[PDB]
Formats: sequence, structure tokens, C-alpha cells
Amino acid sequence: ATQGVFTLPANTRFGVTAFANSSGTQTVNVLVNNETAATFSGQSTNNAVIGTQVLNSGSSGKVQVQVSVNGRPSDLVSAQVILTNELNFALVGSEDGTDNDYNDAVVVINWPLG
Amino acid sequence: ATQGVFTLPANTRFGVTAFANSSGTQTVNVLVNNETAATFSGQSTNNAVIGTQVLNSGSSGKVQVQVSVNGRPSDLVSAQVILTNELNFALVGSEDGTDNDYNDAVVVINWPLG
Amino acid sequence: ATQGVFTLPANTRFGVTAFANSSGTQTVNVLVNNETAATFSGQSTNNAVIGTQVLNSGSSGKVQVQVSVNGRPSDLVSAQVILTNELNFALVGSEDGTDNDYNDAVVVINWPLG
Amino acid sequence: ATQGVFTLPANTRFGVTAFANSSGTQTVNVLVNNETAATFSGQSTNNAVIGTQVLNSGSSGKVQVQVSVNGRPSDLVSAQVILTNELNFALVGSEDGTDNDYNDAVVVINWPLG
Amino acid sequence: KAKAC
Amino acid sequence: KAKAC
Ligand SMILES: *C(=O)C[C@@H]1O[C@@H](C)[C@@H](O)[C@@H](O)[C@@H]1O
Ligand SMILES: *C(=O)C[C@@H]1O[C@@H](C)[C@@H](O)[C@@H](O)[C@@H]1O
Ligand SMILES: *C(=O)C[C@@H]1O[C@@H](C)[C@@H](O)[C@@H](O)[C@@H]1O
Ligand SMILES: *C(=O)C[C@@H]1O[C@@H](C)[C@@H](O)[C@@H](O)[C@@H]1O
Ligand SMILES: [Ca+2]
Ligand SMILES: [Ca+2]
Ligand SMILES: [Ca+2]
Ligand SMILES: [Ca+2]
Ligand SMILES: [Ca+2]
Ligand SMILES: [Ca+2]
Ligand SMILES: [Ca+2]
Ligand SMILES: [Ca+2]
Repeated sequence: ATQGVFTLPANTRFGVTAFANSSGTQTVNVLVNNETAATFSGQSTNNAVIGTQVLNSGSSGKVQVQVSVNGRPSDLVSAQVILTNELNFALVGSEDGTDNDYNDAVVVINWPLG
Repeated sequence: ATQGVFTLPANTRFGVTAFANSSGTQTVNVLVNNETAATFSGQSTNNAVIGTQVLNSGSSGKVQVQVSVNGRPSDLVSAQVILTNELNFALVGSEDGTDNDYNDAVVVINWPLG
Repeated sequence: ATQGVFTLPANTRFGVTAFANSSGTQTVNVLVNNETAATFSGQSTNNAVIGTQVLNSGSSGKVQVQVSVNGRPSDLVSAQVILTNELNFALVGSEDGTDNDYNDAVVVINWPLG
Repeated sequence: ATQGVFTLPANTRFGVTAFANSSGTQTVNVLVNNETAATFSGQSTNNAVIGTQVLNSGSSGKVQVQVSVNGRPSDLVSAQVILTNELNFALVGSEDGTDNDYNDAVVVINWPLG
Repeated sequence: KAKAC
Repeated sequence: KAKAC
């Protein structure tokens, strides 16, 4: 099944934050309405924040997370969780190798903001 | 029900990151085995990262997140989510007032690392 | 925070299913747009299905789960989870006593159907 | 990423329940420690419970859900959710055709019981 | 075990 | 907003 694709309400501010846990440099692309809206790059084996930003979901509300390492797309796992019918998390894990810890790039999207 | 308490696997490194979305200064305390392990303080209405740190779950694995604003405890909502039986998210929202967006302090714990 | 309340897409069929794990008789009320659409009453200490039903979310899509034992409202925990941006689970647990296992009535809502 | 595999606490009683939303007859296999512990078979397009059972997680705690239609494995999505650090849901969706509603067999594993 | 008994 | 004070 497709992973890393989330439907947000239109024109909504959301945060997006990426963490790295791999010897390979992580490239995180965030797409809104099928266009690149943010790009994060960094390397860490200690969960360093390689990027954090506020974006807008635009007229379509379609948000997609893509992760690649040295040009190779990583395998993604994802899910969305809603607390008290209000607080939204869109969660992404990714695996760039063979150990399947799926933390190599960890991306957290949250809304609403403010 | 109790919120903001999570049993992690013992002696495991985990990341803890706090976001602020409120006029009020957020005081985020992270307890490991009932002992203060980290404390974050910050204010933001644009999802600023007010703290990010790598901690160890210790021999008990018990991690508790507490949030207060101006010395008053916030109401917490929380849940844990596991993707592909490997990637763990422990999620906390908090409400410091009466609009009930529960984003005033957002805390994300993730593990494993490395 | 409010628990057991979920916003579904309007005019959408969903399933609701209740399990019991308590010496107390569980009364599960499922409200759609603030009015009772289904009611389950059963007793089990081994996860028996005390009710399952297909309902329509109606005009505004507000769905609320209430649980009571001998007229006393139980304490609820809840969350919603979305997989591959399409499959929805709205989850409810409830505690009617003092052991805080929160399984005394477990309610699972799932959509879409068909 | 692998889907439908969950590590439960060892020697723990849990419930497993399958719902069907498809014209195809769904075959759900529940493996404990890589050995078939329960098998459900049924057909429904109205979310009918095609099987429910109480199992024991055994010494390994490994539980795997498999779904197939006419010998063809369905595409699985899954996640585990823990509420108030006590109530566990292991959730599986499955797609047996082409419309990607991933509800054709829905499987809910919950614990603790009693 | 008190909720009924 | 009153938290600001
Ligand atoms: C090495 O290239 C593989 C890689 O980096 C490791 C340090 C570890 O984080 C592993 O999960 C990752 O796939
Ligand atoms: C047909 O065999 C496909 C199948 O059954 C439909 C009634 C619908 O539930 C569809 O999602 C499912 O894949
Ligand atoms: C006793 O009435 C309390 C009650 O029933 C027990 C068998 C157990 O399920 C407990 O969790 C529940 O609150
Ligand atoms: C007022 O201080 C209350 C407070 O701050 C607002 C800007 C908004 O974030 C609200 O959710 C928060 O409780
Ligand atoms: Ca890896
Ligand atoms: Ca890694
Ligand atoms: Ca607030
Ligand atoms: Ca706020
Ligand atoms: Ca109980
Ligand atoms: Ca119980
Ligand atoms: Ca289908
Ligand atoms: Ca279907």
C-alpha cells in the first residue's frame, strides 16, 4: 500500500520535522499538491533534527513525504493518529538498508498549529 | 485515565522533542523512573521546537511527560503507536486554556535510535 | 479531555462493535448527531461480542460512544487511526472499576465499509 | 515493510476478530509463534464478523495475521495502538482487489482481556 | 468484582 | 491568549 501520503484539510498550517538515525545522509522531500515545498538533508545516528518547518497544505490538502539516501528511495511506513478528535499526527518511518529498524529518517507532521 | 506515561523497553535510548503552540510559556518535564531527566521551557505560536534531547529509558523503562503553564498543570492526551512492529511513537498533547486544540505543548517520543 | 467522540465523513456507513471484559453488565450507547443510533447491553469476562452494527454517520458525521455500568458512566479512553490514508479505526476503552485495565467495554468503529 | 506481525507480551490472553467487506470469501489465518492458532473464513459486504476467538500469545509473544482470497494473499496494512499505557489494539486492513479500500478483511486484536 | 455481587 | 499575562 502507498505510504507517506496524507490528506490534510485545505489551506491548513502544519509542522513537519525530520530526525536522522543512520550512517547515510538522509534526504527528506515534502510535497504539497505534488510540488516540492520543503527539503531536509542531514546525517546523524543520534536522532538529530535534520529539519523542521511550517508549511501550508494548500488548496488540495495533499501532503506527501519522500525519503531518499544517496539518490535511492527508502521504504516507508506511515500512519495518522488523532487525539481527542482534534490533535493530528501524521507519522513516517523509513528504512535505507537491511536491518529494518525503520528509523533512518523519522518524519513527524502535526496540526493544528497556533 | 492517566495520560503521558509510557513503558518503554528498559535501557533503551529514545528521543524526546517538544513543540509549542500557545501564548503561554510551556514547561515540559520528562521523568525517567519517576526522576526528572529533562526539562524544556519555551513559548511559540508557530510550532517552534522548544527542546529536543536523547535520553535513556533506564532500568524501569517508565517515561512520564508533564506539562505546566504558569505553574498550572495542563490537561494531557496521549497514545503510543507502533509501525511495522519496530518503530515506536509516544505522543502527548496538552491544553493550557479553554479552546481545546491540545497543541499548546506537543511532545513526541520516538525509539529506537541509531 | 473529551474521549469517545469522533468526526466521520458525512453520510458514511461505519461499523461499531463492542467487546466486554468485566463482571459488570456493560451498556454501550452509540450516538450519531447527538442521538442514539445503537445500544448494546451484555456481560462477559472473556471478550465476548456484546453487539455489532452498521450505522450511517448522517448529516454532520458526529459519532459518540458512551459506556455505563449499573447507571454509572465509565471512564473512557479513545483515539482514531488512519492507515494508507483511507482505512479508519476509531477506538474506545472504558473502566468501570478500580483496576484500570480499561477493557471492561472495548468499542471498535471502522470505516469505510462495503 | 512487513505488515500484520505483532509482538505481544508473552503468555498473554488476547482476542482476535475479523470483519469482511468484500464479495470475495476471506480466509484469515492467525499464527502464534509461526504456528496456525486460528483460521476464520467467511464472506460479507456488510462488515459481518466472520470469526472471533481468544488465544494465548505463548512464550514468544509473536502474533501474525495473514489474509488471502482463493489462495491470493491480500495486501496488508497494520499498526499497534496503546491507550493509557495499558489497552492495546493491533489492527490489520487488507485489500483483495483493485479499489484499495483495504477493508475487505479487517482484523482487530485486543488485549488485555478479563 | 463488585460491579454486581 | 490570557496566558500571556
Ligand atoms: C548503514 O549504512 C546502514 C544504516 O546506518 C546504520 C548506522 C543503522 O542506523 C541502520 O539502521 C541504517 O540502515
Ligand atoms: C470484487 O471481488 C472486489 C471486492 O468486493 C467488492 C464488493 C468491494 O468490497 C471491493 O472492495 C472488494 O475488493
Ligand atoms: C468487578 O466488578 C470489576 C470488574 O470486573 C472484573 C472481572 C475485571 O474485569 C475488572 O477489570 C472490572 O473493572
Ligand atoms: C491564550 O493564551 C490561550 C492559548 O494561546 C493561544 C494563542 C492558543 O494557542 C490557545 O490554544 C492557547 O491555549
Ligand atoms: Ca535502518
Ligand atoms: Ca537506523
Ligand atoms: Ca489551547
Ligand atoms: Ca494552542
Ligand atoms: Ca476494569
Ligand atoms: Ca476488565
Ligand atoms: Ca477492496
Ligand atoms: Ca471492500
